[PDB]
Amino acid sequence: MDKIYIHDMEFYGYHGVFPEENKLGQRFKVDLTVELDLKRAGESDDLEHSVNYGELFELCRKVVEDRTYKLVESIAENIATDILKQYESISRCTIKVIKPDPPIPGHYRAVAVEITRERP
Amino acid sequence: MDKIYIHDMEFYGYHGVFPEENKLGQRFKVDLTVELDLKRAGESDDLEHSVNYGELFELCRKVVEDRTYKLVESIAENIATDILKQYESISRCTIKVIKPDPPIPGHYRAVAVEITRERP
Amino acid sequence: MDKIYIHDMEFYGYHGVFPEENKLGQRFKVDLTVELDLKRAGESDDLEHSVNYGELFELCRKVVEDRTYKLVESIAENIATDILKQYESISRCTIKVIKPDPPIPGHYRAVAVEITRERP
Amino acid sequence: MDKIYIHDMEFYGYHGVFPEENKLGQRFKVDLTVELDLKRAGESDDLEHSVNYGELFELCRKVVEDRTYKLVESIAENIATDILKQYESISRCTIKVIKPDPPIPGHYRAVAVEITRERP
Amino acid sequence: MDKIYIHDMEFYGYHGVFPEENKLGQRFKVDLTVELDLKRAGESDDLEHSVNYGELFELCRKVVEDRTYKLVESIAENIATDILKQYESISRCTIKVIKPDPPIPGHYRAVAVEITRERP
Amino acid sequence: MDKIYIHDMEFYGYHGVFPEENKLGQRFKVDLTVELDLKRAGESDDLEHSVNYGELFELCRKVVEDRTYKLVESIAENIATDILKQYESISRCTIKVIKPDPPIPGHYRAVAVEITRERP
Amino acid sequence: MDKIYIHDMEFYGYHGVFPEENKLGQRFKVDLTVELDLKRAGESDDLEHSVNYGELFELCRKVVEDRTYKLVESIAENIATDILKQYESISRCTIKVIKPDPPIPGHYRAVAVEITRERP
Amino acid sequence: MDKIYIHDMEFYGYHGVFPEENKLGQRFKVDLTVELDLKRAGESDDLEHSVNYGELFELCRKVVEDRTYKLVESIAENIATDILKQYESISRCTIKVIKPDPPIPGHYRAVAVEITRERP
Ligand SMILES: Nc1nc2c(c(=O)[nH]1)N=C(CO)CN2
Ligand SMILES: Nc1nc2c(c(=O)[nH]1)N=C(CO)CN2
Ligand SMILES: Nc1nc2c(c(=O)[nH]1)N=C(CO)CN2
Ligand SMILES: Nc1nc2c(c(=O)[nH]1)N=C(CO)CN2
Ligand SMILES: Nc1nc2c(c(=O)[nH]1)N=C(CO)CN2
Ligand SMILES: Nc1nc2c(c(=O)[nH]1)N=C(CO)CN2
Ligand SMILES: Nc1nc2c(c(=O)[nH]1)N=C(CO)CN2
Ligand SMILES: Nc1nc2c(c(=O)[nH]1)N=C(CO)CN2
Repeated sequence: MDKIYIHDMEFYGYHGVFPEENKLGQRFKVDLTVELDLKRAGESDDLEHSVNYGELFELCRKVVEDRTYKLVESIAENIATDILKQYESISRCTIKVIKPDPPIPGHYRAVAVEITRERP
Repeated sequence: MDKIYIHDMEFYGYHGVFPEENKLGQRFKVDLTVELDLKRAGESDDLEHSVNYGELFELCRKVVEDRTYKLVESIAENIATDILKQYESISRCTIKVIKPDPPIPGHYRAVAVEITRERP
Repeated sequence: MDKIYIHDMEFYGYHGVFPEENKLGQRFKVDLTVELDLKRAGESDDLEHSVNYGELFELCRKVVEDRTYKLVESIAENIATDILKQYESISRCTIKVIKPDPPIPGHYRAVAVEITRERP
Repeated sequence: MDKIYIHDMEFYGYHGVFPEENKLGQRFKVDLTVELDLKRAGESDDLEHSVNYGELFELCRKVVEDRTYKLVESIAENIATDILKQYESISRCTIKVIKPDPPIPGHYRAVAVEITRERP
Repeated sequence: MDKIYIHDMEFYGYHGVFPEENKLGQRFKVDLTVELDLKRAGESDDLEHSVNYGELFELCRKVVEDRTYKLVESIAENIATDILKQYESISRCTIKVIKPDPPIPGHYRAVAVEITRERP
Repeated sequence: MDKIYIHDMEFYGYHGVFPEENKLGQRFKVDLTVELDLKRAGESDDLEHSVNYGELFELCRKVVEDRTYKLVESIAENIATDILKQYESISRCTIKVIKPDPPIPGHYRAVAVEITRERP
Repeated sequence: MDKIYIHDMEFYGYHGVFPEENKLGQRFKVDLTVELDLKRAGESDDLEHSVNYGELFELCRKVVEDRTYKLVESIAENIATDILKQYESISRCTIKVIKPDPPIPGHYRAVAVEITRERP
Repeated sequence: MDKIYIHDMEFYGYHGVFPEENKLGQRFKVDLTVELDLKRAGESDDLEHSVNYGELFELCRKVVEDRTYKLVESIAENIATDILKQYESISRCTIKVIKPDPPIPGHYRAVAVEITRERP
């Protein structure tokens, strides 16, 4: 359907399987897509018929910076969960969590996880 | 299924939910996609069989710069409506309205809404 | 479903509806995607079972630099037709022809047309 | 389904059709996507229910840097084969092998092959 | 001394030696640097002791979009003159005028002229 | 002399001369250069013969995010002061405070002020 | 002194110490700066008092694409010699010759040489 | 005062003050500039009158990848020392060592040290 995007949110977090990651921290990034009907928000100009994109950013910050998991998968799942419980008007969401500076000896732009979740 | 694109059109507008936004203004960007047959134009080299991409740009500039709305949803909706009302070869259009510098305390590249519309 | 890409070919050409464009010339860019089965070439390391990507580039250059049309729709249509006429191991092709510096008073990345063609 | 990405891995390799390439070498890039169910791991935060992204990188480094093929097609096919053969959890994978600096006289960003492999 | 920068101003103008350029127009970009003492301004937080950078932008926009010359040298010379004319607190200014899309058959980022002017 | 750089620090602040800026806030960026003798630290590998670049970051963070000024001039001047006050080993520093999204109707990359300070 | 720039000219040449490079070729880039008084050209709007930047581009294209040297140093030297031989008004020039894809096993952006030559 | 540049060399290394860094490793980038006379090499096209930039890269790889220091200062000093010890023709060199992903909780592009050395 229609979509709200938040591109390239950047947080400093302490996620990781290695304990050294858990105390040093590192950049994390998230690309958020939520699907919902925006027709009537665009015709009414009434934010209350949509989802305040600023709250969606806050929801992500809460998971990435105020929680510590081992896997980036858990970052994605928890963000997707929090979105669907709090915003009923959202039907599906696609969350991409990016680790641009992983502890991999090599040369690459980033590693990331991407999930899509909707309502049973 | 053929497409005309206008990538990363940039405008200075005064849309926004917060009154302080309506006074200062800020950057807005629009990615435009329209769908229509281009095979006939391509074989004849006759612009009458397509749509002048310069008119599509002017249509977007007038919604973004000559109007003021609370929501970016309204920018996308008005662009889509004007395109489908004005252009008779276009069966569908996707409009992405980007707010690269929204007033959200945090770190990110941009927020955006994207809609797809066709005529009933 | 296997694909060969050529990203962001750049040429200088003289296409355009305005006679002034046909005199001055300008930059043109092309994104090429051709679909074909590549497993046979992959498991045999034999180029005879694939398509030499250098020949694809030369095909695009000839249409863009050795010809002059008025519409960019005509560039794409002529590249796609020449692709399918020359290699019927290619089942499909998507041609994006980009005009990064058109004569439009405004601010934008570029305008482009994109087409997908297959044999009837 | 859900996805693990490894973006823009960079290697120096000696693949190529021309013997001159086989001893000079050049850059090669790989974009890796694998598809699997990440719901388990997201719930449990246990890496045994996912695929260690470091192992996927090492798999790609072996094919690109430790061996020499004539075609990029062969690089992608061998990465895909090695991936699907070592992980039952992965249902599909897409491998894009980029040659950024091929010996094509002209102007472009890169050439690439992209394949998608599931289980026959 | 201290400096105020305006990076990568973008305008659309009709400058050029060829009549075709004067008709079609093209992008122009300006980089502006002006030198003056900013200590007292940073000590007092009082704009009366500096130069409103927004007036410096309008000054450059007026020369590039409200005037038309044959040469980019004249754009730079007229910006520098207007600056020293209107803002006596500026000791020196460096104007860089960029023509990114000139009618030159070839491949390049841009051509530019850069001048430095001072109070006699 | 030898230099320590911090490139492109990004903060969210509420500086600006318009009260609407003090309410909404906007991105702020800082480029930091300090000059000092680094030979000893180089030969000894001892941080105590240098300056912790993390302390320099935190020093810049307070000025930008924990205070509100009308002029970016004040930001730059207060960072340079705190550096020279607290790090006797530093003989000179250059502070570039960047405003990427100012409320200027137009198109540009950023505005910035840059200063250089040493001890009298 | 006043400056004319040509940024990031891109050519395809066959320069190289290794004979394999002379057969395959590769990308070459050039950044050009020339110094001369531009203020009479800026005041009269007459190109007779400046240097046609399109002539400068062709001069570099001639050295990079119409000849084959072993070293990038010879490319830089011959460009500079040709500029100072033809344009008496040019008192100094800086030539940067860039090999972005040298046959060096490793990871990097480019290697380059840069010379400055001035008039007797 | 001619120059050889090597831009944006990328290595994976284990330098750092914190033991956690010595275990995980991270990216390190180096910008090298060496100053010498290139006229003789440019006139003769004879590599023996310059310095093979391939050796300079290897010299830099040695220090970043085959060694571990606490400070990036020590990386820079050792690259400079080995350059001036090994190459008589080089009269001066400037080394910038970049840490793009340091363990600093914040948002920035990179930290770096830069030294210039010549023979006393
Ligand atoms: N799929 C996946 N693989 C990993 C992950 C992770 O979070 N997800 N984290 C690692 C280093 O912390 C090790 N490899
Ligand atoms: N969906 C949506 N959310 C918002 C929007 C908006 O335009 N659309 N604008 C905001 C501040 O102007 C607040 N959040
Ligand atoms: N769809 C389309 N529109 C145009 C085109 C064109 O090639 N295609 N050319 C123009 C300027 O040459 C302006 N308008
Ligand atoms: N499809 C394809 N075409 C090519 C390839 C290649 O690997 N695949 N390599 C070449 C130069 O080495 C020549 N052209
Ligand atoms: N130095 C200089 N050379 C040019 C210029 C110009 O403005 N300055 N413009 C041209 C095409 O309009 C032709 N070449
Ligand atoms: N020199 C300078 N000029 C300005 C500044 C500023 O901080 N410094 N801020 C403005 C908008 O807040 C208006 N113009
Ligand atoms: N200074 C310098 N060194 C080199 C050069 C070169 O042109 N200049 N060419 C090489 C590969 O052709 C490798 N080494
Ligand atoms: N000047 C300097 N400061 C530091 C350095 C360093 O290498 N150089 N390393 C640190 C973390 O390893 C933090 N502080």
